[PDB]
Amino acid sequence: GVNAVHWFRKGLRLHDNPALKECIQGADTIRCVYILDNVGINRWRFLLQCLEDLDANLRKLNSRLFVIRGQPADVFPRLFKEWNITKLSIEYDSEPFGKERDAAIKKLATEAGVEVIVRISHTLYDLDKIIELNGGQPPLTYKRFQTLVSKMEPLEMPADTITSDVIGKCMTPLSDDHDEKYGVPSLEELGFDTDGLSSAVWPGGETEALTRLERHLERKAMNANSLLASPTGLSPYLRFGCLSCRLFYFKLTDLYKKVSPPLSLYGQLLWREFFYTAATNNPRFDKMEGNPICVQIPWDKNPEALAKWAEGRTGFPWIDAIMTQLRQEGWIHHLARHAVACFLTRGDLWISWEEGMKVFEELLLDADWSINAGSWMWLSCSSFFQQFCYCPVGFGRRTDPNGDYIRRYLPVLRGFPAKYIYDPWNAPEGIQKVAKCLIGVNYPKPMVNHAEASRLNIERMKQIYQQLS
Ligand SMILES: O=C(Nc1ncnc2sc3c(c12)CCCC3)c1ccccc1Br
Repeated sequence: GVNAVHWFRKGLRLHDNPALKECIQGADTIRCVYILDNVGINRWRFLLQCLEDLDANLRKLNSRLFVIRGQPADVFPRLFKEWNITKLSIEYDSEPFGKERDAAIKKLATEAGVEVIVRISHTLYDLDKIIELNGGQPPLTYKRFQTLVSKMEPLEMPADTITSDVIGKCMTPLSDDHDEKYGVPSLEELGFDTDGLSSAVWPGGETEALTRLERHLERKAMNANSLLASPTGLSPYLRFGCLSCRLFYFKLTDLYKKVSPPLSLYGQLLWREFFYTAATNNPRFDKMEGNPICVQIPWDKNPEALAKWAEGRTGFPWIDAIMTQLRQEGWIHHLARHAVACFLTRGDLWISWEEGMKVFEELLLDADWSINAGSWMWLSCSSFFQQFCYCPVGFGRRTDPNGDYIRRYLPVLRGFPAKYIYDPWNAPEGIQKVAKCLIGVNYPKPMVNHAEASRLNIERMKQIYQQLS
């Protein structure tokens, strides 16, 4: 009869999944597949927990998740024959590399005779309609984007959650060896080293996401504490699709009327849509050269300075603590991202924003390709009509004067008083000795003179924008 596959990539959830809902209709069998292809261990652990949660939720419906390793263009032809498939569904991917992959798979599926169901559910709106309304090009200012959104039609209701009623007569063929053939692998099974690993600060999955949403909405009814990961934080769940942006939007509206909302209510989701809209028609969005919206800047090439930044060994505790929290947990505060991005690019190291993007792509759980690239251009003054220097000592000191953020992520500095915790090289030798941390030995000296470096770099950027004008 009619055998369907729903292909999970993003949208790792059973709620608000219109592609999966439409795939199930009229189908006699359904199989949900995830296909495993610069990704760090925290990202992999989050994804694997998403799949684990997906699998457990499908088992409640007497189904399972099918995890396959391979290239989709190799794998789907085999699957189409093995399972006699005539129906394939995906959530639409607006990002240019995902667009490219999906057009190839659609071609393969058509040749095989498989119909392809594509549904928008990872963004609030159809990005093509926003671009058409703005005249064929995405807006490069948030204000114009807000003007476009406010003209759009009201958001339709989120798709019905995949339940037993929705499934109807559809079923999943099961085998007793399913885990051996198609199980969700562990990190070690992928070859990752997990010896140092601690329990995840950000456990993946739709169940965690929906639990966090309820608690977030109840609570809603920077500062030193806000630097720490929040139990009600939602951005990794949005990036992976564990939490629908449309469901979040609808819950926010509901909360507002219980307590004509302004768009700033939806600012977290709208800012995400903005960068997705900017990226979708730009295949060079993640590059400087050949990118039509990116200012050409002669960035320095310095692998050693780049490695010090990436690994949190700059000798600036504020910067190093942030980069350490990012590496250990996969999330840092919005304003912390400003601090380290400025240090790497226009502020201190004059290193290309492309290098920062690569590091965040490995480490940052909530950093979608479109948002990561757009953000690094934004904060390096390379696009979005942006023309701007954070201080790598003062910024931390003002935000967490007692320095407990530093002591949490750089324990070698714990003995230092608050007076020197953000600039330990200024501490007298006796204080360094009773803290048992000599600067330049147990913790590195500052890699750059900030005042000299920032002053020169401000001049360089000013010359760039004088050349532009
Ligand atoms: O987290 C980031 N970016 C945002 N993520 C969500 N919402 C928003 S609004 C907004 C930004 C943003 C960044 C630029 C200013 C306005 C980020 C920052 C630096 C490097 C990579 C990333 Br992935």
